[PDB]
Amino acid sequence: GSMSSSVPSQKTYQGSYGFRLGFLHSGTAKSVTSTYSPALNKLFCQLAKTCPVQLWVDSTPPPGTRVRAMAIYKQSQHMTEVVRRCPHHERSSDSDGLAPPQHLIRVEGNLRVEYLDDRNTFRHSVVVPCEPPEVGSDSTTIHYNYMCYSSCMGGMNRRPILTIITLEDSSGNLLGRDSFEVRVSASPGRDRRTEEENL
Ligand SMILES: *C[C@@H](C)C(=O)n1cc(C=O)c2c(-c3ccc(N4CCN(C)CC4)cc3)cccc21
Ligand SMILES: [Mg+2]
Ligand SMILES: [Mg+2]
Ligand SMILES: [Zn+2]
Repeated sequence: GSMSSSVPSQKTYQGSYGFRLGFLHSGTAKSVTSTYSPALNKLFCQLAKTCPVQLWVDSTPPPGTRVRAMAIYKQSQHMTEVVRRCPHHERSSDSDGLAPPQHLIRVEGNLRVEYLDDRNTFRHSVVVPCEPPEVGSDSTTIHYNYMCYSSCMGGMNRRPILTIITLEDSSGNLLGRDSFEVRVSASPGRDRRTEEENL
């Protein structure tokens, strides 16, 4: 589809503030809508359901810090192809009004969400202000939504993707980076259990 002339770095970088991702320990029951496999570093989730991702730091980042999410294809031969929604779902107009219909990754429950189509790389990303934990809480959670199945033909087309989360300062400079593989399917609990059986 759309071809980029670069590939974003995937290098894990904790940085000065000790940035890393956390996930709920949800298990693999049929009722789960998302579940994270530490052994695979892979999130399994359902189409358009909340995926809570925790942002952990050892120190408070400076004011105006933001958190960006971006998807890339995992396999080398696909990495320069921009990850985007399939034609069916793009023309489906199931947007909450804020998200571009071509974007795979949305953030829910945040009215300060900002979406970027990069003018040079053509990649899509979604960025929100990074907030410290709420009173009583230990971490900051962001609720992501994946708006296509991994099997959507004409979009991901059964190709595995990586989601890259970056902490950036107000000017856009990199403060930290982490990532995880994603599979979007109708049965994440079963898919995780099955893929873990095959290690
Ligand atoms: C923008 C976002 C990354 C942020 O500002 N942020 C995230 C977190 C935590 O996830 C933040 C804290 C924070 C960090 C750690 C703790 N705990 C207390 C006890 N636990 C077990 C270990 C450390 C609490 C709060 C603070 C400020 C920002 C922040
Ligand atoms: Mg990790
Ligand atoms: Mg090729
Ligand atoms: Zn789709």
